[PDB]
Formats: sequence, C-alpha cells, structure tokens
Amino acid sequence: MVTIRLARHGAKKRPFYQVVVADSRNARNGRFIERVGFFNPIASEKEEGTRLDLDRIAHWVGQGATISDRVAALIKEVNKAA
Amino acid sequence: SKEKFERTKPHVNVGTIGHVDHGKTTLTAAITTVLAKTYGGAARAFDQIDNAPEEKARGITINTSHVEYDTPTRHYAHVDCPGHADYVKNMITGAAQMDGAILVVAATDGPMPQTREHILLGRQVGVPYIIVFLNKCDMVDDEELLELVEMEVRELLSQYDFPGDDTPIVRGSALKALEGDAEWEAKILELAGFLDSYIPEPERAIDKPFLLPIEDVFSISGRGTVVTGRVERGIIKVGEEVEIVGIKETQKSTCTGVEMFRKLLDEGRAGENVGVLLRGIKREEIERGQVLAKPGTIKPHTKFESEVYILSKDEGGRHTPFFKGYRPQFYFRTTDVTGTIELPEGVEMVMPGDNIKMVVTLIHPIAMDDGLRFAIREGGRTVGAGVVAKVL
Amino acid sequence: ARYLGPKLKLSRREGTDLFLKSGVRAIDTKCKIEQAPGQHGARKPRLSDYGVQLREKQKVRRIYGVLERQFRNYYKEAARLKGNTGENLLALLEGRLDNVVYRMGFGATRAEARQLVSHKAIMVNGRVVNIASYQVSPNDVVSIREKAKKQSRVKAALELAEQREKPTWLEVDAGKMEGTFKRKPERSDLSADINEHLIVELYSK
Amino acid sequence: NIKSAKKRAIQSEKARKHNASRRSMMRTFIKKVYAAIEAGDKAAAQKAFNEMQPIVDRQAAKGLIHKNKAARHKANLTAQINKLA
Amino acid sequence: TSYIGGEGHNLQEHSVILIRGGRVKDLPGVRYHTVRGALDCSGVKDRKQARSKYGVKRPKA
RNA sequence: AAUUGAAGAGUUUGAUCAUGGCUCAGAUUGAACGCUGGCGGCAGGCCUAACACAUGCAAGUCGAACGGUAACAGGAAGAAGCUUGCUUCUUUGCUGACGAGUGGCGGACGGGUGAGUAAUGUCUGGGAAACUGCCUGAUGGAGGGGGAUAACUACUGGAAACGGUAGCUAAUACCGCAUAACGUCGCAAGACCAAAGAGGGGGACCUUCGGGCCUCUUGCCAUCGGAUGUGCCCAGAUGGGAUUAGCUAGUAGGUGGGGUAACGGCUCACCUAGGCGACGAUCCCUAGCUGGUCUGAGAGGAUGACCAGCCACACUGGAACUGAGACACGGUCCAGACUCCUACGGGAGGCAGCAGUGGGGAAUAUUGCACAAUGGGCGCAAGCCUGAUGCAGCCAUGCCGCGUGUAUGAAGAAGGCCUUCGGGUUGUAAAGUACUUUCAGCGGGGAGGAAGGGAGUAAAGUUAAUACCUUUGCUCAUUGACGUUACCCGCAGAAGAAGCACCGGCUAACUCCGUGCCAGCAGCCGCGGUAAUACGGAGGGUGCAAGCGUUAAUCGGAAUUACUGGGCGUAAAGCGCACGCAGGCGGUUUGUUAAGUCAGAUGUGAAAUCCCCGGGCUCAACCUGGGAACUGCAUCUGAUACUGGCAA
RNA sequence: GGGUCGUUAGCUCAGUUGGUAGAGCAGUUGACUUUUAAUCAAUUGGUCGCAGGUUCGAAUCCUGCACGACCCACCA
Ligand SMILES: Nc1nc2c(ncn2[C@@H]2O[C@H](COP(=O)(O)OP(=O)(O)CP(=O)(O)O)[C@@H](O)[C@H]2O)c(=O)[nH]1
Repeated sequence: MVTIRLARHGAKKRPFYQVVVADSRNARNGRFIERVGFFNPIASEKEEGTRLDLDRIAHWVGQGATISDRVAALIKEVNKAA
Repeated sequence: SKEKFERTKPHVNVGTIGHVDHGKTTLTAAITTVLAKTYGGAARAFDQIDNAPEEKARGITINTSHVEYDTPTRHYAHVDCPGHADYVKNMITGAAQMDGAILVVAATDGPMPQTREHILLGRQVGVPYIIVFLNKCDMVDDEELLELVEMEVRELLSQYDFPGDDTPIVRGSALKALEGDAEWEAKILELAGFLDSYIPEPERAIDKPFLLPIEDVFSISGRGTVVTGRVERGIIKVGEEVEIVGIKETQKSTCTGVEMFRKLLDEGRAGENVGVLLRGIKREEIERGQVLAKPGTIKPHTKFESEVYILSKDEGGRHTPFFKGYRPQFYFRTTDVTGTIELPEGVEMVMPGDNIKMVVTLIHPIAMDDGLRFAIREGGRTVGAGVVAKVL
Repeated sequence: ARYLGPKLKLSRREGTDLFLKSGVRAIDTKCKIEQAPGQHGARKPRLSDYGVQLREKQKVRRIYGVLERQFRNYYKEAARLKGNTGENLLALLEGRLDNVVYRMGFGATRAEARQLVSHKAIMVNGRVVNIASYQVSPNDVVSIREKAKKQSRVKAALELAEQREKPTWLEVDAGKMEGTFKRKPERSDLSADINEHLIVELYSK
Repeated sequence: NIKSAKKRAIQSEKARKHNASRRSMMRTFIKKVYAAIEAGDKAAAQKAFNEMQPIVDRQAAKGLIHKNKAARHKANLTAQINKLA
Repeated sequence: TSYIGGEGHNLQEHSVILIRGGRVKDLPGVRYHTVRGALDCSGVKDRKQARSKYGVKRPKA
C-alpha cells in the first residue's frame, strides 16, 4: 500500500518533516518514491514552513495513496483556498 | 530479578564463632528451621550451608558461609565463621558484619586455644555481646563438670573485659535438634528467645555519610561486578555514584543495584548486609579487602599510632619479643594489610605482654580514622590487638 | 580560547605596536619596545622564508586574538568566495563583532571588545550576542544594553577612541553608545601595511 | 516458540492437512486422465477430462492452485486428448 | 624485540606491557618500542621534560 | 551566480651535476595510549570472536466475525444481619467489558550483522515469456443447503513438556447444489468455475413476540484497469595470480512429456557433438556491492564505518508447509554440536533485536524514561503493542563556540635565571588598585515541539426521518518523555576552570649546571670520549589550545608505474637476429553509408551528500528550501569534413 | 580469599643429611696492542625476597606476607 506521510528529517530536537509519497512497507526515512514537498512545524513565524505539491497530491491520492492524518490535517492547514 | 524485600524489622548482625571442629555450622542448620516453625520460613540445612565442595572434602567451612533466619520480632543475618586457626583471617573479615554472635564450642571440650582466639579479636573488630551456646549436650549429661564450663567462660570473658554476668551461657544439642526430636529442637528455641531479648537494637545512623567495608566480591554472571558489605552507616540508592576506597588509588563507580540474599531492594540503610551492583567495573579493579564509600568525604593515609598488647604464651600466643623488621598484618574490619613495626626511642623490642605505645607503618593506604581497631595475626596465631590513635 | 597572556610580549616579538596594550595611556613606551622579544634579544634573526610567512600569519592573528584552526576555518571560507582571497579573508577577519565594536570606539582595547560581547552587553538589531566570532551582517547597528551601560568603564572606554583614526565603513550615535554598521571594509582602508600577500602563500602548500 | 503465534503454527498444521487431502484428490483425477491417455480411451478420457473439469477450477478458485497452472492443465491436457480425439 | 625507553627501567621476565611501533635503526631487527608509562612499564622516574611520552605524571607540586 | 586551481627541504661525494632509493613539513580516521582537563551544542560509540550466554523487554490486535464469561465494576429475582431497603449475599451473561479458545490480518514489514558470495550479487540502461494482500476506479453479484470441530464436561498416560479417548456446539472456519459474464479450456459450438455475513438507528407494517421489515456505514465474491512490490533475461562495467592453459558430459541445442506465476536442461527421453578461452577461460587466494568517504591542481589511487538503496544470513547443514509474498531472527520438522531441567523413561533453548555479562582485544556505553511527537500492524472508533523511533545518561571520539577576565601599574621590587657580576632578563608580568561576572552554583519567571482525539451543540448532505452516520465551525477539559527544558531575571565574588609538544638543520624558537661513546636521544642526516645551541634538569622562548604529542592506517609531495606528464649509447632498461599468425597502424581519388564522431531534444542518471545563492537556531558546527552538477548511458532526428565499412 | 612449590653478589646461580655465604664469567679497573680483544691480575658484592618462632647452631627447619603460578568453590 502506497501512502503520503512525514519523513522526520532535521537535527535532534528540531524536526523537518518531508511530506513524501512512498509505500507503507518502507522505513520512516527509508526508501521513498518522491518527496512531495515538505513541512516544518517549528519554522518560527516567518516566510516559510509549509509546502505541499498539490499537483501530485490529487494525482497520487487519485491512484491509491492514502494521506496520513497529520498531513491530512496539514491539507486542512494548507487549505486548498486559504 | 526476584522478590523485592520488605522493611518489616531491623537488620541485626549476628553469627557464629568458636573453636575448630565444634559443630558451629551444625548449630547453624538448626536455628534456621526453628523460624521455619516459629516464623514463616528461614530453614537452612548443614549441607546447604557449606557452599564449597572442598568444604565437603574436609567438613571445615573454608569459605565463610552466611545463612538467613528471622524471629517474629527481628531479622537476623547470620555469619557462620570457621573455627579453624588457618581460617581466622577470613573470620575477622566477616566479623565486620556482626555486633553479637553465638559462641559455639563443643561442651565436652570447654575453653581452649581456638575458642580463646576467636573471642579476643571480637572486641578489636566491634563485637561486644555474644550469647554462648555450647553444643553437643546429648553426649555429656553431666551437670557438675559442665557447671565449671559455664563458670570459666564468664571468667574467660572477664579476662578480656566482657561482662560475662549478663550474658547467658546456654547448653544444648544439635544432633537431635535438626533431626526431629522435640526436646533438643526446643533447646535451639531457647536461642531464638535470648536473641531478641538481651542484645537491643543499637542506633546505626542511616543519615551519616555512606560507608560499606567490602565483604566479598561476587561473580554474578549476568549483572557483572556485585559486591556485598556492611552499610555500617548511611543509605544508598540504585543510581548514586560512590568510590572504591582502599589499597588501590580511589575512583568513582555508579551503584546500579541493591539486593539482599538474592532478593531485590530499592535503597540501602544503616547496619545493612546487602549486595550492590557497580556500573562498568572489572572484577579485579575493586577487590576483596577494600572499602566502598561516598565520594568527597573521606581521605586515605598509611600511618597511625597505637597502644599495643602482645599475646603471652599462657593464653596461646607466640614465644619471644619481635625485633625491628617484623611485619605482621593489621586488620581494620576487613583489611589484611601488612604493617612494619616502628618501635620508638627506648623500646627496641616488645615482649609478649607489653601494653606499650609506638608508631605504625603499614604497606597500603586505608581511609584513616582515629579509633579504628585492629587484630594482629602472624605465625599461625594472634600476635596482637590494638587501636588507631593518630594519623600522620 | 583566548591567548590572555602578557599583551606587550606579543608586541616585542614582532616589535610591532599591535595596539594590544592600547588602553588609557596612549603609547606603550614602558617596555623598551622593538628590541625585547625574550631573554636573548641580542641575536638579530637570520629569519628564514618560513619565518617571514609565519611571523606574518601570527602577526595578523595577534591583532585580533584569532586561533590557528579557527583562522584556517576563516581561510577556506575565504577561498570558496569569489574574487581576491587575500582581500576576502581580511574583510572576514575585520568583520568580527568585537572588531566592529572596537572600530566603533566602545573600548580602548580589543581585549575589552571581546570581553564586552561575552558579558551580555553588546546588542545588535535588538538581539544580545555573546559569540565574538560573530560575522557582522551588512548594514546594521550595534548598541549597549541599559542594565550594563556606562558602568564607570564604558564612557572612559571610548576616551582613546577620540584620538583614533575613526574608520569610514561605520558610525555611532555616541549618545547611548549606539554604533551603526554600513558597507563592508575595503582593503585600501584596512591593513595599512601588513602583507596579506605572504599569508595566502603559507596555507597554499 | 514462546509466542501466541504458536497458533499460526497449528493453524498452518490444521491448514496443510486439509490442504493436502484436496490437493491429493485433485492430482489423482489428473493422473486418471493421464492413465487413460496412455491407452487412448477418448470416450472415457474425455469423460474423465469433463469429470475433473469442475474439480480443477474449484481448487484454483479457493486458493490452492495458482490458476495459471490451472489454465495450463485445461490446455495441455486438452492438447493431449484432442491429439487422439 | 622492542627497545625499553627511559634512562633506567623496572621490567623483569613477565611485565605485561604495551608496545608502540618504532624502528631504532641503531640495532638490527629491532623495529618496535616498549610503551613507557603503560600497563606495567610505568612512568620513568624523575622526568620533567616530555612527560606525555614516557608516561610520567605531572610533578607532585 | 553552481570546482580561481599545483611550493619544498635534508641525504651517497673531498667537492659538482645527473640518475635513483630514503625521510619529513600537510591533511584524514568508526582510532587507541600517555599526560592533562571547565561547560555546552551537534554527530559517533565492538572495525577483534559470524565466539558463547543468566534476566527484562524487542508484535500483537479485533467482541462491529462466533460459542461463550473463568475474571472486573453494575443490572436483576432473592436474602439476611438488623439503622426492613441500611446493607449482607446466592443466583445470573441481561450489560459495560474480557482471559482461554475458533476465525480473520499482520507476523516475510521495521531492526541487526557482513560470515559467505568474484557474480545466480551489485551498479548502468534497455527488453518480455511474469505475479500482485491491504489501497484506488469501474462492471455485475451478494440465492439456497450440509457435516464436523475448539472451548466446555468426564475417565485419564506422563516428572514435566506434550497429550489421549468418549459425548456437546457456533462462525465472516470448511464442503456441496445452483447461478454466472467482457473469466478459464477450445478455432468454434459448447463445457466448467464463486461467495459472508454483521453493526448502528428507526415510522408505518409486524411480532412462532429470536425477528421479518426501511435505511445507512462497512466487509465478502468475480472481471478489466492503475499504482506498488516482486520474480526474470541481455549487453557492458564490477578485485589479485599465468609460478592455474585448458575446462565441461545435463555439459551446447532441437523436438516431446512433465514442472513454474513466468520461459528455460528448471527436469527427464531420444538425437545432434558441440560450447566456454589468450580482448585471460577454469582452478586457487581474497572480498559485501553502489550512491558516496579521505586525499589529490586535476587525473587517478585507496576506501566504502556511518546516512541510504540492493543483496546474503539467522546455533550448524538440509528440507518443506501455512501464506498474496518466506522456502522464514523472536515459525515448524529432522540430524549434529553446544547448554538446561530430569522423577533418568524424555524433553527444552538460540542476544549476528535493545540493553547487559563472561571470554577476546590496543579498543568503545544504561540491565533509564515514553509511545508526548513521527512512522507501522490490528481495529468502526476509542484504544493496545512497538528496545523502529523520540529523548536522557556514559566517553574530549570528532566538528564548532565560549570562558578562566579587563584596565592601571616602575619599585623598574622578591625570587628564579645569565653575566664582561656594569647590566640584563623574567617583567605590565605579579602585587597593590579601578571595574566587569559569561559559563558553571543557588534562588525565581518560562516559550515552542500539540496536529488531534473525546463530549456536547450547530448547520450542510443522506433517508420515511428533525433519527443513525459523513463533512465543516464553536466550546470545554485538556494530551509533555525530555523537564533541576530553549530562553530570561536575580544573587555572590575575580573568586571555581591551562596546560601539552618542541627549540643542530629540515622546521617556529636559546644558554647555564651536571653526566663523560656512561646514562641517553631519534622521522632523515645523525649527536655523546671533561667545557654538548640534540642527553638529564633549570631559566627563557616558540607552536597550539581543552587539547597536545606518540603509535597506526590512507593519500599527497612521488613527474620513484609517468593517460593527462618518464625513461632504455654508459646510471635499472633494446630480445643475439630474422621470418611470421592474431592484433594494432596505414598512401592518394571520387561517391555513398553514418558505427566511431559532433550538435540538438527527450527519458533516466533516486534522495541525502560535494558546489552556488538564501533562511533558521544568540553564532557556528549542524539543520536546511530552490538551483546546479551528477562528468554516464539509452533513443530519435540531423552535420558528415576525419577515422572506418563498402564500390571502381 | 584457599592450599601447594619457588625468590641468594652485576649475571647464570651454589651451599644434604641444621656447623658458621661463595664458585665460573664477569660490571668495572691496570697491563699487552693499531684500539684492542682475549686473558693474566686487582676491587668488590648480600642487612641470605621481610622478619620472627624452635634453635648452642636455621641461607637449611615452622608459618604469616610483598613478587610469580596452578588447580577449588568463586554464581547479589
Ligand atoms: N556429640 C555430638 N557430636 C556432634 C554433634 N554435631 C556434630 N558433632 C561432630 O562435630 C564435628 C564438627 O562438624 P563441623 O560441622 O565440621 O563443624 P564446623 O563448625 O564446620 C568446624 P570448622 O570450624 O572446622 O569449619 C563433626 O565430628 C560432627 O560429626 C552433636 O550434636 N553431638
């Protein structure tokens, strides 16, 4: 089963989650098809901190990949219009 | 893992002493089964006591064996010490885990050299009151001859200042005791009664800085370096880093364990006999003979002064005085450090009976404290008994 | 991390007045300058090639108290840059926070400069800094925080600064000891003579 | 081993036993046809072929035969009987 | 067959010590060094210069 | 914006220039040792014994599959002490829930080690004879029947483990009957094949009063897709030795049968007698491979620990089953060795999963906390497990930062130290003195990592329904392992925090006293025989910095393996010379072709890593977005002067 | 921690039936000699591994110990 999840990168105490498309049967930071954008929950109030490649999201979810509830709530965060 | 122990009653330090081949270990077997009938359970068999097979090839307890028994009032960690003259150094070491014992001497023999030898050193290690239990009374039912035995032991104690008037001299047999006869089994029950009564519970401070003389390092295959010692003072938890003090040059070590006779325990307390695990230590780094203690509160030196008495040939000592160059071993609870005899200006030799004073020079630095007593043994038997006066 | 040894000894070693002991009394004059490196200053050096290269390298590091490995870190950082490395490294060395604070005039010596940064005093962009190795970002400001301001020293610290050359790439409010950073220091202004030419040759082997 | 999954062991046991019997009966209906072809009883062989037809598919449908092997048995065995039909 | 450093030593037939690689080119065959200040070959007595070598402790004072 | 980048010296000799060995100045490490040592951040932490192991833990879950309920708090009929509803308590699966068991799913994932494997592995790019749980889309179905069995009772073998025999019963367990199409066999006609029901809510209808029934969520069954994973083949590349030159007989292939998901000597049967090799076969030695790492001007050489992909193994060797997938770490069967228990008849176990211990070795850690966050398995959900993981601890192991203070200060003192005992030096150094107080230490404030989920309520869909359920707001209580948190404030006083190698030249920086080819030193040349710039120590000074040196390994200098870029009349090196096969090289003209070649476009060359430009941690290290490069390779279309094929 | 055997000049090492510490080379020191080497001679060496007990007499015998080595359990 393919899925959309976080990749948990970044240093110790500072997570830099890579929203990536990969099979659930893989490791957390393991083998992945493609990192579909990124996400930083602690990207201190500034310019960036969240980027979802909406193009491939609809495409991949429209293929069989399930978004993770975190990212699912992040889609509610990236708000298709807000 | 097994069985975390409960703090029901005080941990009293008791045991057995006596003349060689006098069924001391034999009595040891009976006392435990008594509380296996008067208390929950603490029974120990004669063979189960003897831990070594070489002890099963001579019958003598070459390696000091501890057994466990507890009365409906207090708990009693037992220390079965050998009576063999060639195993008194091991006896003095275990003496650093007692405050009062059971003088097990064969009733048919009476006060002899090895009975007399184990008693004197008792004062020099910290053993004030010992209730005397004379075994083998199923073969000598003669009251008249034995009335002198209980009489002269009270006199024998007076020879070494032990007030033999308050301490009871008890007669009994271990043969029928452990073997099912209601009579002599109840005679061991007499020892179960006197134990709680006479000797009270001295106040071992659990707040005083940590101290634990290394009794004997044990090879606990699975945990590593586990060592037992009497926490004469203070307490210790599974996590506090203490040092190894003694012969080798001191350094720290994390106490990652607290266990009592194969039973778990969170923290230690004063007067306690328990085993503690030490984090990342080789078996030979820490060694049988040193002392475990709290860091930053103790410093070791080598010398000290002392008022010394030498055993006369009338009591069982050596024959002549010792000259400069003589090096016996001074015993500070559990340490057998050899010490050169420094005689001051005037006394060039000390006769077997002089209570003279002189300066001491040992071979290894031990945590110095003015007052620590020591037994002096050389040539097969005791050559002295003294007390630390002043360290330089 | 700091040399923190006799600050005039390093002077006599090169004989050069490295302004280490600039302090209150303007000129040194109390050590028989130029001819007193150590116990045997009588021997005039044959000084080999490696020497002039090393005595140049040290000389620069002695002016700001820069450590060798740390200096080499500044070196490759100057190499990966474009243009003339000999000029890129000097701006990097000159761009030090304590260096700029000194250049603003907030202290007679660079000794107080580094010490001032460490003791929660210097504030840039409203953010207190303790790292002396702080490369000053372009076009900013620098100041001293109130609860550590003019503690009998700070005012007198700017005393000798009046008779300094007072650089161009920066200015200061001077009413609150609030300096102002401008463009990057250009080569022609800095150095004055210290041959950066020798330095680049040294580490190149 | 020490595991609740020891059930998966005895379950595979309970499985392989029943799985063996069906696979056993299946191959015998196959060998019966092959035995017929050895002679050339196109009447009975065809009959046995039709006879094993409902039992060959059922096994592949349950998860015993990989249904590619099943398709082969309905093809190569037909190639045998039609070659003498 | 390594050379025993230090002006004077205290090893004797057993002494389990450490061996650091080092030819001497003074004695043929000898291409090793005894580690002065190791397991048994302890610190050279009376050493003030180069005590990182010879395994000598910092002076008492 | 994306590689602006290259150094030598000492040494043969009386002395010189070459040739040619040796040695070092640098940097790096999965490093250790010695001496030393204040703290913090971010990484790393058994490379030797793929040697062996006590204890705890490392994968369990669903009652919304089923019979049940041995437990736990309630409900209900009853009871009893006695404050007659205060409570004591037997019944009872009626509930919330839930052991053991039946069944479903996973356990083949993640984790660990690198023994083996020299190519059935990997890396690169094409190809076709492949299968595909869970996820997703779409087309139909989802009818009706049957026989046992676990649990539980009972007798009972055995020390235990593990069972045995006779009765009882369910299911989404298993098996028929039916029904099937664009599915399978067949050219075709025809032939044959599947399954599973439960849960929530409810008006009329209706209760053999179990429910039939309306409806929604979901799951099951069959077909075509897709995605993903995986199997498979071909070419090329992917270590050493020729002092291994020959190797092989299912071996090379056809046809036919069998076998696999798939084609195939994968396996047999007959026949053919070939095939592999000097552009290096087979045999032997050794070894995880690649992205990358270290170094280097680049080119290469060495390496590949970690992060990551692939591969191989699981006490040793072999085999097979359940299953979509293993021919399986915490699975089975058997044999063997090594251990444990033994009632001696017989069984039980695999730390190369995280810690931990013994042994080994120069050499490396806690038997900590928690699923808070991320991911994963199961499940409607809530929840449960998770030694993956997120942290804390231990260690200077590395990379980076800071501090131990600053300013004044001549008396140019004390003392050490050298002396031409004049003086100088140590030395603004210290003291005295003016201020500051970082980090540690104590006492108080305090972010962010937290998205959700739960309940109540609102509206919008759905439906007979304002119900149940799904989506979206509001509200409440909240959810923290780290945590004596990041960070900030205050208090105290310069008080607690600097050593280490070296000083003849190489190669930074000097003398004295003492020892006398003695003790000694050392990377090379080399020093020491009564006046040592090298030995031992003292003074001074230098390099470096919480590190400094030593040992070791890698590369560079080494242009001493030279493709880039060397030599051979004599320094090592022209075979004694010639014929001559394969191979390599090839005059000149025209024309064509377009393999090499060149240009362009595209697919890929994973990501992380190296490079450039920005952003965030007080800065940095580090993390990090976008780009660049990934030098290669494949395909199509063009240029075609040159090499080459082909024609005269 | 146990019980069994060792330790002596600079070195290899002596000293039986308990009678009183030295042998061969030497480290080194003078001589021959090209320096020598060798060797001839000269100087010397232990508080008998530390001491004590029995000893008239103990390096010999009786143990306890520092420095070595084997089996015995070492299993909070
Ligand atoms: N008359 C009599 N003799 C007895 C009794 N118990 C033991 N004996 C004997 O006493 C002797 C000592 O036995 P042992 O058990 O070795 O004693 P121990 O106390 O270990 C002695 P050691 O001090 O040597 O270690 C043996 O001879 C034993 O058989 C008793 O009750 N009565």
